[PDB]
Amino acid sequence: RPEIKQAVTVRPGMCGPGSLFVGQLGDWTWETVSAQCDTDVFAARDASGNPTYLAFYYFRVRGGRELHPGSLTFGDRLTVTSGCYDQGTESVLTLHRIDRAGSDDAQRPLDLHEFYERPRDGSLYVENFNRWVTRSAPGSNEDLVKSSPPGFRNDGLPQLPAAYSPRAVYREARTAHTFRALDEPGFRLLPDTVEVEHPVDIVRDVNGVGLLYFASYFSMVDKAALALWRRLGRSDRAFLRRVVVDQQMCYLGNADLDSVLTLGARVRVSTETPGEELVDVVISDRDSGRVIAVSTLHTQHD
Amino acid sequence: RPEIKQAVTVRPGMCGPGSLFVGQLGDWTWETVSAQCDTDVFAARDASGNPTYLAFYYFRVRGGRELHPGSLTFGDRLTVTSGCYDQGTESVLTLHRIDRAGSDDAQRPLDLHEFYERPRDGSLYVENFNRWVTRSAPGSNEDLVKSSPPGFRNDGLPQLPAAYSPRAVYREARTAHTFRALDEPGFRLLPDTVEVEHPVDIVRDVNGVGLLYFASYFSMVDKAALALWRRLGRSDRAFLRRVVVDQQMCYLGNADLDSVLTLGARVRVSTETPGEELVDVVISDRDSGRVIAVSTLHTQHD
Repeated sequence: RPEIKQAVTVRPGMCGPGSLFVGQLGDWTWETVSAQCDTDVFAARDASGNPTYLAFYYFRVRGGRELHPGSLTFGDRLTVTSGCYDQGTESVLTLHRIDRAGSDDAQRPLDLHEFYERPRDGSLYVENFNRWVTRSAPGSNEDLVKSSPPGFRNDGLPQLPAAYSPRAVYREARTAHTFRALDEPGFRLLPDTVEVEHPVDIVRDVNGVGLLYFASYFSMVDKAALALWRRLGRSDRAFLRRVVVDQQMCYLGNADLDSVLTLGARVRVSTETPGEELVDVVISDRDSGRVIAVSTLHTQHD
Repeated sequence: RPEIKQAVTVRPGMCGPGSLFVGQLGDWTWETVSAQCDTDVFAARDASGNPTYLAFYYFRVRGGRELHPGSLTFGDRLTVTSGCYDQGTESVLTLHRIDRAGSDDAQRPLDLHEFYERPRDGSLYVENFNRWVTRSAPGSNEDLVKSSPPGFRNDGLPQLPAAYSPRAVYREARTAHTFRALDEPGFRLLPDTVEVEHPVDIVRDVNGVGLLYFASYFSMVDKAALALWRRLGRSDRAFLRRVVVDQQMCYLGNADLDSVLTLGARVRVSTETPGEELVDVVISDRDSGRVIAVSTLHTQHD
């Protein structure tokens, strides 16, 4: 099928230091899958007739100094190019490239080579690997079950080569609690960590089907990042100037709406380019003994 | 100009117990104004060249037991009808009617008579009265200044009769700190109130131009409503079953991002239909001596 190109003028509901851009990306992923896989994702049902949610599982937003999510303001003209890749019947990979409108070569199609091996400073690259799930019991957000809706057309979707498997990426992150190997050269682990008790925010972070909202995981990760930033005695003003050039998230689990989660954060500082840091956040559900999320942010600051 | 009809399938980014639906409504308001007033609202500039924001000022969402914002789930098919009304060059009123797709008479055009005098149980009615503003100083969110972009075409927009003026509605609400007169019969003021210190949430509630995000005022109002609900010894589970059949909001001010706000809430219980309440929330900026928001929610609960 054709990739979907769209002209987008940045709206209030898709930018700022919160989770709105990630929220908008997610809506585009469900639109792109519905179009390319001949399925209404929004109203999807399993063969048995139960609601099946195309759940976010691995999420990457890669930018750079020249274009990062914090670059976007009201009225900016963007080019968005979207398309899906075959991951079988139970999962699907969606990519989005975001360029400034009118920018040289913004009409170019998706290029796996570009996304996984030659990402350009000035374009934003979004990877959404999603897994169809159902609840195992009504009103439980635990122990979700793999699924697929009838008529899900992954067939003919372009193929991903072995090298570019998001499954390798997330499997290492669940084991290491980072997406950037602790043995990666030119970085030094600061000793300062934080651990924040976070009750599920029922006012803010519940979605339309009673799960924790996928974009709320980015909010909870930045809550932990702020906690750690303040512990480094740095200013709220400076927090809002942070440049996030890369962010990876794995959604290991969801959680019941009466849960108390734990947000853990650590940081590694560059020993090679000043102000550049790696922040790792782990979200736990202590009462169930589950790690429900891992995130790593590649940041630049002052 | 033509009113804009659109078929909408409910997405994750526009429903749930949070502020997403209000966020989506606001984006539709800026799209509708851009279309009908021949102006790019998203990138708007005053004649001098400074950014001008079409700021939310009065916001009403009216539903009923048969269709309220909490009715909306992923994949619901809606009909949205949108259009603007002349309020001069510095302000504009936008209306949205939301019906279930296929519902009897969902093709009907906007009807001021219907919105202000004969609202139907089963349709949602949204009123957004917006005022063009600029900052008075860079990086200040206080003392915003009335404005208008060059080429703003309010001319020919359909007219609003004197009876249906939102200015009368908001002027009374800034004076009384409710949209439902304290002398309204069949209600009784409970004695239980709350007052919550709320630092501006820089992780969550900042928009793409560094103001407090308009939808975050609905989040802060429900934070106060939850505080009061818990004081009435009621359950978080019951909070998520609340039905909001009507909500009015006035944005009296914005606030600097280092502000500590105060959220005050009181409730009146019906003495005529059980479980029906009026909740009033006032948001203050004590340090500047300003009331920055008033909201009243007409609720039904168990």
